[PDB]
Amino acid sequence: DIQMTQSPSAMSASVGDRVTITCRASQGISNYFAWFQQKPGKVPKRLIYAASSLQSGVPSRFSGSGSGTEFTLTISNLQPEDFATYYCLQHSYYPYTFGQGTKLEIKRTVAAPSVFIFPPSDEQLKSGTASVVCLLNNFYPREAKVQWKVDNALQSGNSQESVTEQDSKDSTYSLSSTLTLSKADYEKHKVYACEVTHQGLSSPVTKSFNRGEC
Amino acid sequence: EVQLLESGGGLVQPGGSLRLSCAASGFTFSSYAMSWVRQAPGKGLEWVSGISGSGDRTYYPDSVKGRFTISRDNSKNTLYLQMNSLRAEDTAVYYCAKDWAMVGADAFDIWGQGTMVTVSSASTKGPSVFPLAPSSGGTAALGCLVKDYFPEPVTVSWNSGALTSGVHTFPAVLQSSGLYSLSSVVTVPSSSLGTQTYICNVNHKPSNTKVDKKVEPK
Amino acid sequence: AQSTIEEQAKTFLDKFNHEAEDLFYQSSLASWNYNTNITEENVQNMNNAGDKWSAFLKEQSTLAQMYPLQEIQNLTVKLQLQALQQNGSSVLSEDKSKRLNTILNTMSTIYSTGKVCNPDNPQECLLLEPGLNEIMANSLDYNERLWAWESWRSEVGKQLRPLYEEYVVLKNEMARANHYEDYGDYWRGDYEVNGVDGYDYSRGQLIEDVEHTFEEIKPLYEHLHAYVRAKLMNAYPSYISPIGCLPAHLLGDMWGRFWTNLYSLTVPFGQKPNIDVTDAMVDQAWDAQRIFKEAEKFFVSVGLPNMTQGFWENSMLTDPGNVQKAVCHPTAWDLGKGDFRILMCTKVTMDDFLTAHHEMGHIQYDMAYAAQPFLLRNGANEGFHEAVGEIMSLSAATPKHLKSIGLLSPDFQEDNETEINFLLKQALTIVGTLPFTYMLEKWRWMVFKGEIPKDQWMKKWWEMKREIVGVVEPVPHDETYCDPASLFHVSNDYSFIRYYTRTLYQFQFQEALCQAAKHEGPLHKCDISNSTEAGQKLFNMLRLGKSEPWTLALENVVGAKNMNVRPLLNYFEPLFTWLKDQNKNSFVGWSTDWSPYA
Ligand SMILES: *[C@@H]1O[C@H](CO[C@@H]2O[C@@H](C)[C@@H](O)[C@@H](O)[C@@H]2O)[C@@H](O[C@@H]2O[C@H](CO)[C@@H](O)[C@H](O)[C@H]2NC(C)=O)[C@H](O)[C@H]1NC(C)=O
Ligand SMILES: *[C@@H]1O[C@H](CO[C@@H]2O[C@@H](C)[C@@H](O)[C@@H](O)[C@@H]2O)[C@@H](O[C@@H]2O[C@H](CO)[C@@H](O)[C@H](O)[C@H]2NC(C)=O)[C@H](O)[C@H]1NC(C)=O
Ligand SMILES: *[C@@H]1O[C@H](CO)[C@@H](O[C@@H]2O[C@H](CO)[C@@H](O)[C@H](O)[C@H]2NC(C)=O)[C@H](O)[C@H]1NC(C)=O
Ligand SMILES: *[C@@H]1O[C@H](CO)[C@@H](O)[C@H](O)[C@H]1NC(C)=O
Ligand SMILES: *[C@@H]1O[C@H](CO)[C@@H](O)[C@H](O)[C@H]1NC(C)=O
Ligand SMILES: *[C@@H]1O[C@H](CO)[C@@H](O)[C@H](O)[C@H]1NC(C)=O
Repeated sequence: DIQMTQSPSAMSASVGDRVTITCRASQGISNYFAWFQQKPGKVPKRLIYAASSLQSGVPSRFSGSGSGTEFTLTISNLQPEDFATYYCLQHSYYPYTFGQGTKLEIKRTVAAPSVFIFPPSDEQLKSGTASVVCLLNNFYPREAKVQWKVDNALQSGNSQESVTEQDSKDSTYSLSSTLTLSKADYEKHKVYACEVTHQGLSSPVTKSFNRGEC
Repeated sequence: EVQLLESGGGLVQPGGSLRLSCAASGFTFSSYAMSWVRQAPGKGLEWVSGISGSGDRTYYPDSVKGRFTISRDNSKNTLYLQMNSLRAEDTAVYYCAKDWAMVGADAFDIWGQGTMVTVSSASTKGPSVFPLAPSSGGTAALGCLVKDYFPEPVTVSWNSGALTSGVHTFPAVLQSSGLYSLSSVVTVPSSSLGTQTYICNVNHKPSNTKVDKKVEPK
Repeated sequence: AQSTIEEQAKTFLDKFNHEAEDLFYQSSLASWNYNTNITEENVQNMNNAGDKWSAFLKEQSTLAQMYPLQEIQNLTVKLQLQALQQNGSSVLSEDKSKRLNTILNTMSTIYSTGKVCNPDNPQECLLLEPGLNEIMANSLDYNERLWAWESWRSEVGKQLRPLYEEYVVLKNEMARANHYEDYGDYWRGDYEVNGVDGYDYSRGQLIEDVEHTFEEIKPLYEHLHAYVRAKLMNAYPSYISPIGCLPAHLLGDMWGRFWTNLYSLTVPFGQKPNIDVTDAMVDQAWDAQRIFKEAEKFFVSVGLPNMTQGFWENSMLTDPGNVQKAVCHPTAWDLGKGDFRILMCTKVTMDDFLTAHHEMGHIQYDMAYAAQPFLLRNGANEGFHEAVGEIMSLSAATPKHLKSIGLLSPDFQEDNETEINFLLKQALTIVGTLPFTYMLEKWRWMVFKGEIPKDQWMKKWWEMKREIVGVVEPVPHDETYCDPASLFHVSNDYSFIRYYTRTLYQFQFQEALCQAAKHEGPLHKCDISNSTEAGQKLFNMLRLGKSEPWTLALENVVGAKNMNVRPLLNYFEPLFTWLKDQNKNSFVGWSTDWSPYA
């Protein structure tokens, strides 16, 4: 079984930069290699098919090189429509294996998140569940750490987060963390707090409230 | 022109069975090896199975060996994939791709659109719409929570689509209970609260659920 | 699993086999319709089909050359790919290739058309066949035989010399261009095995083995040579020295390839009646039908299958008469698609009985590997087919079989003298040819290797004649002559060592099958009839074709990875002891310096 280790996993670059993605095979795989591009929600489209042969209808800025055990994909000058995920695939020996993929992101200036808090609706409480949401709006870079603190007790395993795709206008991220509890556990506690730490912040920002007070 | 097409995607119980079909047209089907390629949701791709030209030698990978069976009828120009003993890990979109011929080193180049194969014990469940009320710095945020629904998809709009600035519809997450939970928020100037009308429109085609929830200032 | 190159080669080989079966069947059918009914329409159809087949083969070769051999891990596909990838002549430029074909056709034509005229009667002119062969076979006149020999040689070889010089130079250019050392290395490549651990075999190992085995054969040949020399001294008094080599033109044929025609002059005990069962066959009103029915019964008695109804329906087993002229050379036809026939103009003679057994052995060989893929339908190497036919004919010739079949009287007494007669007649043919074959191929190898300069070709030829074969030219020959090229196989580009290898193989097989048949007496009296064990043991090898290496196939039957001489010596042991006793007061050996001229 040929095992493909792709490097790097992620990568951010500006328009015009020279970007180089590597795909390494543990053994020799001859000239049976191929690089595929995938935009979100679309089908992979082939760019190069014999480790170095360009596909018809693909701009000449894309180029492929290497052979034997080491291979390199290179984009001469980046373009707006070049922001996507790239996969390498070997089809020499059975079975076939893809790479882990490389996501090419936009590089922008650091931006700190706007934090908001929304308590559970009373109607939802009648329904039997409670969800407190803490939102991180329009930040960059993606590295951020969110901690939930209930009555100064650190909470773990009762929250889920999801992050958006690179924004089309400002290339900023948005995160939402929703914690779900029963009415019993909701009424057992007073202070619900979401503490966000991010590169764009000099000191952690804590926003909190006390159960059933104004 | 070559226009590979696929069909056979649906909902099945764990341990159930399903037979995928891929109809090929525009080329001499009988002289090309065909392959199946899947994509788990938010993960990479894998080579599910592969067949030879004269529908003889069939290869498989260690993951799905002995469970799946590829086959073809060169008469009807149709490729099949028979999958039995499905498990929760098989949830993926499946493509059928053309492969090598007989002499060149050409490979995957024409793929279909895919079909979605979800394996879950849940049946169908309509969602619930919980309001997120505002109590924050020139602009204010508000949203609506679509909870406890299955399957995909749900389309969320704001004010019939007339409000698009500051909208952020988050990808759905699959909670423990085997149901999906999605959130949608929008940011608005704090001078519009009691003035403007904010409508959460939720449409869930698989469960035929249309809900218009009014969000108001408190 | 496997690579993506393999699977592509597999699909290509399937397509190639399925396309080529029909074309080969059409070409073979056309050549059959020609060879049994010589008309112009048939020859034109034959040449059309042959050109079509050759064009298809060259197209498929040039296509198949694009699959890189090194990445194939399946031995059968590797063998088929190697067979298809052979460039052959194509690596030559166009003009020299045309010249090479021209010189080949010129040599073949000049050989097949040369006539020598009698100076005493310049209106009488004879070609080699049948005139020169009849004279060299039946004449007892020393001067007439010498005249025939020298006229044939000094006529045809003088013309053949330069054509052969250019043939050598062009063939060496071609062989070197196709990544070989020389054309002799190309020829020895037929025996190469490369890839199976423990069964490999290089091209020089063949030379080593051939020399090692001729060393062991030498003494029996020396004693036979001494005996024949004495008998010829008795036949041509005052012309032969008791210590010298035999004059080359007194050996029984045009070249000495077989000493068969000396039996009438060398028979040990002419008082005993000869076992010629022709009259018994003739008096029982046998026909070709009965002969072939008996051969079929023999082959079925050992566990092999019947012949197909198509064989009995489509074969031509008798002369069609005067209205329809045909080629009467006995041939075994593998037409493909399971169609098998035999073309032979059989007479009611014991020799034709034996040759019917031989040809039916060939046909059984062909039938046994029919299920193999196309390019693997062939003998393990070039010697196996003839070895199988010859062991069939040996088994059929034993007196026990002739008695059991009812053509020989049950009260025929087998003395110890009829056995010595039979063994001497066998030896004149079988062992007499081995030094000739070995020396001819040694000379060819040395010439191709560039070890014998052109200005001493005949010098080294006759030196080797003297030293190895014990034969001396009756008149001196300078470098103008080209006596080796006066033989058919030399002037027609055919390898020759196959006969040596087949001579050893046939006695290996006979030993194996008689040991399997629980035979107890002397080996030459062994008849493997009614031994299903021997039949199965032989079929296990027959079925392989060229799929497995020849070393493994030979081991499957005899248990040895290499050629062996002890079977032959065990076959001839009684005759060996009889000669050793008979030569007690005779000189054994020969001086290389005496010549019939001074
Ligand atoms: C080598 O491969 C053959 C299959 O290839 C077939 O024969 C080749 C020589 C060539 O003609 C190809 O195009 C053919 O398709 C293997 O034989 C097969 O073995 C499997 C497993 O037993 C069996 O199902 C098939 O019947 C076989 N094929 C045929 C035509 O009968 C063979 O096993 C391979 N060699 C080794 C050592 O495994
Ligand atoms: C056998 O021949 C091939 C190709 O020979 C060429 O094509 C023939 C039809 C004829 O026109 C020849 O005179 C030509 O030279 C050889 O393949 C070549 O190998 C070399 C080195 O391995 C490589 O550089 C060339 O590109 C190859 N040519 C092609 C067309 O692929 C092959 O080496 C010869 N010998 C064998 C197979 O043993
Ligand atoms: C093989 O065995 C068979 C036994 O049936 C032999 O056939 C007999 O041969 C004797 C010999 O004279 C005849 O008298 C019998 O009439 C034959 N019987 C039959 C049924 O044909 C056969 O001859 C043996 N093979 C050889 C080569 O002798
Ligand atoms: C031989 O060919 C001739 C000429 O075509 C034909 O008349 C004759 O019938 C043929 N004979 C046989 C036996 O086919
Ligand atoms: C073989 O031919 C003989 C000849 O008569 C016949 O008796 C026998 O049945 C045949 N056997 C087979 C298997 O065809
Ligand atoms: C045959 O036997 C006789 C008498 O037993 C004997 O004199 C003779 O030498 C023998 N022949 C041979 C060739 O051994």
